[PDB]
Amino acid sequence: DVNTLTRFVMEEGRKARGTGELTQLLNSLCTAVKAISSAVRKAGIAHLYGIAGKLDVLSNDLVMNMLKSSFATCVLVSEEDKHAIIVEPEKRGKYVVCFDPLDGSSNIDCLVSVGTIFGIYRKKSTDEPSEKDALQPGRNLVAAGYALYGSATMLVLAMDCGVNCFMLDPAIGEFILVDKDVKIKKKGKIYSLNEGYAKDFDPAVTEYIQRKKFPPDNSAPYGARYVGSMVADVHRTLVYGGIFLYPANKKSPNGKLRLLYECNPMAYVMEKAGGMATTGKEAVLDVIPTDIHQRAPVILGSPDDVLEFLKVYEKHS
Amino acid sequence: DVNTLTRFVMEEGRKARGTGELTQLLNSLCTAVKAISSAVRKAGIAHLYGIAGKKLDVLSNDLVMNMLKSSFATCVLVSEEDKHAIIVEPEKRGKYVVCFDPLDGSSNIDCLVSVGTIFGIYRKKSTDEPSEKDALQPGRNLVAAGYALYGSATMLVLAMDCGVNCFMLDPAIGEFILVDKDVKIKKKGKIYSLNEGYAKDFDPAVTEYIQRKKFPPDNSAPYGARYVGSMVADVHRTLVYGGIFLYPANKKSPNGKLRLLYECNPMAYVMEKAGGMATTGKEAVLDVIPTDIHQRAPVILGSPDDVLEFLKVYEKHS
Amino acid sequence: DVNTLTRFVMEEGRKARGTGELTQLLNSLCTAVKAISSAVRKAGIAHLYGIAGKLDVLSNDLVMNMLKSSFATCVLVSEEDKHAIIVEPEKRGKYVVCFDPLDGSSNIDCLVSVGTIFGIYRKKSTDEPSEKDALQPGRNLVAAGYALYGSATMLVLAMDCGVNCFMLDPAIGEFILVDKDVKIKKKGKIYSLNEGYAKDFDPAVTEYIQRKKFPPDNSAPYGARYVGSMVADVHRTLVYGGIFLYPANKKSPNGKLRLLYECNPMAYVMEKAGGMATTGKEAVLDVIPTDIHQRAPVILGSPDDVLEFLKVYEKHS
Amino acid sequence: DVNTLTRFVMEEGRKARGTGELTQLLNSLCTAVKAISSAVRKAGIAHLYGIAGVKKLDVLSNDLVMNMLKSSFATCVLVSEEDKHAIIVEPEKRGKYVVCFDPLDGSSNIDCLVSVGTIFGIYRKKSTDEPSEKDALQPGRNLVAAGYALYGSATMLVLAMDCGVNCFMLDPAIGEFILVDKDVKIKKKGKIYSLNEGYAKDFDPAVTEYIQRKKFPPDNSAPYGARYVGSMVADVHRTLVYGGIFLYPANKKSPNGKLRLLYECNPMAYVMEKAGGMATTGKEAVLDVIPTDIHQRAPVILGSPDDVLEFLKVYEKHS
Ligand SMILES: O=C(NCCCCCCNC(=O)NS(=O)(=O)c1cccc(Cl)c1)NS(=O)(=O)c1cccc(Cl)c1
Ligand SMILES: O=C(NCCCCCCNC(=O)NS(=O)(=O)c1cccc(Cl)c1)NS(=O)(=O)c1cccc(Cl)c1
Repeated sequence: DVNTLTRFVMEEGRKARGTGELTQLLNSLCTAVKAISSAVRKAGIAHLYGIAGKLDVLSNDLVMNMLKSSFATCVLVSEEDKHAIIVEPEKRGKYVVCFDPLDGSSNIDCLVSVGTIFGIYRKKSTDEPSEKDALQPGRNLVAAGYALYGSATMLVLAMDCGVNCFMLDPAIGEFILVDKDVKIKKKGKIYSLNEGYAKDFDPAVTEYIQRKKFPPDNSAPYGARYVGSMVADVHRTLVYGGIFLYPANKKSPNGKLRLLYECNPMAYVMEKAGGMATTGKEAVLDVIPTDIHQRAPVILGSPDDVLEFLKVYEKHS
Repeated sequence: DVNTLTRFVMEEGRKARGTGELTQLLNSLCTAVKAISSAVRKAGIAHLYGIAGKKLDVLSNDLVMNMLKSSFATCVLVSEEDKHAIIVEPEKRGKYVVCFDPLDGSSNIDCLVSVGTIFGIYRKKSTDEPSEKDALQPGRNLVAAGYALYGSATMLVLAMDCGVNCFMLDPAIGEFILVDKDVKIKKKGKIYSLNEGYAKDFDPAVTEYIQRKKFPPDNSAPYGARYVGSMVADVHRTLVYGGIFLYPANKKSPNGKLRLLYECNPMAYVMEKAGGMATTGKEAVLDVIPTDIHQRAPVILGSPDDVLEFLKVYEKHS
Repeated sequence: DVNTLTRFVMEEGRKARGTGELTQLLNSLCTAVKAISSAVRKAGIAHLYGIAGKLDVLSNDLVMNMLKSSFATCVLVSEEDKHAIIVEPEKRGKYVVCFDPLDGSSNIDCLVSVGTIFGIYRKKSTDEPSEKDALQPGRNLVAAGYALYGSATMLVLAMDCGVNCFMLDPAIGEFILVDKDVKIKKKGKIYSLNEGYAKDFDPAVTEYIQRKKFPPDNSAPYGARYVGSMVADVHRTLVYGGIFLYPANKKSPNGKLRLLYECNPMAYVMEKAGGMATTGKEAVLDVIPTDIHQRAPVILGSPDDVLEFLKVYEKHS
Repeated sequence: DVNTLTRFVMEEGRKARGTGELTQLLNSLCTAVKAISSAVRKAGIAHLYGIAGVKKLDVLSNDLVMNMLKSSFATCVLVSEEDKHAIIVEPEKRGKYVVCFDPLDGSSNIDCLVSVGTIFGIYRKKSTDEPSEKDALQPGRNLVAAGYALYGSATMLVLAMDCGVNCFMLDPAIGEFILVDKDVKIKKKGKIYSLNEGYAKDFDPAVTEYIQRKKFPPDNSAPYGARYVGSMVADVHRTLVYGGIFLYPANKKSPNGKLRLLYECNPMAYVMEKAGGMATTGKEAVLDVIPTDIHQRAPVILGSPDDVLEFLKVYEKHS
């Protein structure tokens, strides 16, 4: 049977005998993603260039507005907003959403792949909503994922039931379930990080990357890929296996990527897909944040690859 | 004034007082590229998954082949997808030779990586009956070349004698909009792009040059690295931001990995028209004389200062 | 606040504290309509004409398949199928759907507006489902409406809460609520019927048409519009007011339009918008059908206009 | 072999060995029409309704056609339904063609999603004088090309030139007009008649009698069916495909009809005649009226020749 995102979420909600509030949220997000995809593909650009006589801000506006108007959210954290957004009372629901509306867009001039990342939490306390309701560890995630605006548009949705991949059919604006309950390879053959900053690498990073290019044994060296857009790199890691690194070093002891709307949703997708995601010192999903915009180093991907990195990492402890 | 692909090519053609034959070819290519873009974005995929109860690389080849054949402007067609050159049937024969990779990078499209179309256009040089040899011309002879990038958006980069022009596809109306005119690459970039996974097979010149980017001898800032692994995306980034792109030979590919006829030459021609460079290490890509339509070439291309810096390291190693 | 079809139906379902089975039906139907619209607009026509080297059947297949896979239906009545389709037990739900997948398509060669018409009944008994479960009067409808594929694509959905009109935004494949709680004008200035059958008209129809061209009260004559596609004519009637007539003639002594999947849903929509729909002798919605494909004469539209027809009809006994 | 509007126009131009200036015109027009179609289909309407936190379609359509034609470098004088005066193209953009167009005919009723369309007529500038309104005051006989885009269940561009009438279907997936009907000809006789019968009390006596013959045929033939969309492009296009007759005739209250000669009547008459049909005012061929005002009206009766002939015979019967 053909299965859409709308039908999938609705069928999971009836299975779980829920009220439908999470389904209203995910439906709203899905609508926002189709609008971002349409703008990312430059629909209407002819009207900008005079046929009849910013993108990350629009994406933020689409996500913020679809989420607020879903009546399912109370606190919204965006990479684009300095403070947490508090949903007005008449629209308040029980969920906290952290999102990067258009991750990687700083390089969209080269039409590089871009994406939207989101993580959904349940509001934990009965207190008035505030920034603190978004300061939960990734362990508490209800749902997380990303939309990849790549050669095609794909939404990856991770929940307790696993990870599911929905392809956007632009002809009809429907997300078609094309990969059910996806699992990452136990071990990959690709590593992904920016080697241009090699001189600032932690010694453990230097050694682990050196083993990937010059394996001690007779196995094939890994291939290298680094798109520079986290959603693109993580998705390839999910599909092909391997390891993605943005680790800590002395000049950036906390990594560079952000915990709430980059690392945690990707770590959560990875763990639901049978992968791993660590900072080097602990699982990403176990970091308890103190700032909505705090940074986290992240090493994620195939479990065997991530375990091997941690082995090199403790060696240098 | 708004400018489209269809308007731009027609206006260059009237300037040159041509017959319109190259415009008919380029229109056909443009139409095929919009069909490929539409398919690459998975329009109609719901019907594939049973909403009512051909691999993409094969479809893309078919779109280019058929639009080019029926354009009446071509006589010989070389595609990455076909072992032998395609000879256009007599009644449809025109004067141009086209080498193209219909869906470059498609082997990894499962991860939705950017993919692209690359093309190079030659005038058939000899009066012999059309054959594979008509496509064995050095890149210096190119009439026009470029690529379509199916990335976050779909962009056609078209290079001719008049320079490099970038057209953005407006999906809402199926029109290519001129968005960057007479494009020029930076004299020097800050990004280097290659698969460092083959570091154990790198020739000493490549090894030293990469060492200079991460550990600059002059205590300037190291370059950033990017590598999509899809040639059109990496070359286009190099064009837009500057820098250097390397795909040198390795043990698995002693004559390089990339193809001369429908990957290296068109990108080399786009780069040289954009004030960039493209070398194999020993000579300009555009100066290689091909002997086999599918032959491979090592390629280093991008900002002139960076490529010259590589060549100086290359000369240091004899 | 922006509102979609999916958001609207879901929030009405939560208001009613229903199981969600009707929402899955409408979601399925909405997906079918976007697919028909894209096909009606000739998306992909280039591939038919050889770029790389029946429409009424497709529409039926899309509706049949989306309704079956919603798990909400048990009996399906279509203009394209002689007998009712009985949903197989594993996909069986509680709703009975009568639909015209592509009304007006016999003249689609001239690109006339076409549409999809649907009526939704709840199955009443615990007997095994059969054709007779579709033999209910229009009074029993739970929901009804139509999709109009005209200059743009619009879904008009009628339920107990009223009529709501959603415009399809093709850029994102979303139905946007653009007209809430629609009500038809008390009286219009347009009458709509095939005057080519004037030689076969009942005397009351003959007199009523004379009144539109030669008004007894010295008011301005009505204009005439007749697209020949029922969804196009009825929707104009809804938007501008007036009256639409398909009365009996010699080739169609019981009228031509079908009661179950043309007359009843339009009659239900009109009554929910404050209009009327009659056969001349009784309300359309009160006819008890004995055949899934049986015909009905139908006069519908603005109440004052239809009441004026009933006045002329009553004059002729 | 698949054929698009872009290939078809380029192939006819090379045959005719033209400079390509008309091809640039038609290409610009085609681009304007795809933008109109996209807007008419309500692409982006979600942004009007607040999805992220604005001219009528007839104003935008006029803006699209004007700008694409101006910037084609192929036009000098432009006549639009939306402008009282003709537009004189600035010198640096000036070409040799005069275009009369209705940017979105039928749009006053677009609230009900009725079919709408764009109609155009293209002339060569005749005189060596500085371009002015006078250059659009040519009879329909002088048309180089004419046609319409129908935004109906699908979008179709009907392009008529000396070589005949060709129908191109718009494929939205790729924004290409695909040639689907070559060198189309209308039926010799149809079975549909098309006019607003609500104004019957104002009908000319010939119109009353001819419509009476369609509903009550004297010779025991079948009565005609009636269709009236109220949007001219839809009614004419149905007339072209199915045959029959379309009437917007003169009456006592409107001695010149209601439709406009320059950008509505002439192009439909030109399409009809290239398709082997007819179009008359009752008194002469539409294409033979010599206009004196760019916005002047003309009565039009068009469609299958036999149906039009039967109309003219009844019209002549009434002196
Ligand atoms: O629609 C109806 N009711 C609203 C839907 C109720 C819940 C159904 C599904 N549950 C759910 O989604 N739960 S959850 O928490 O979001 C969740 C939980 C876990 C994972 C996920 Cl992914 C989501 N009723 S009705 O009869 O159809 C009706 C009645 C009148 C008018 C209409 Cl128009 C329709
Ligand atoms: O169309 C017409 N003629 C055909 C077009 C002539 C070519 C004009 C432009 N030349 C050109 O593009 N040359 S080139 O070699 O391809 C070249 C050269 C250099 C760079 C590039 Cl990019 C391309 N005539 S017409 O009056 O419009 C006409 C007449 C009858 C019916 C119609 Cl429908 C239209």
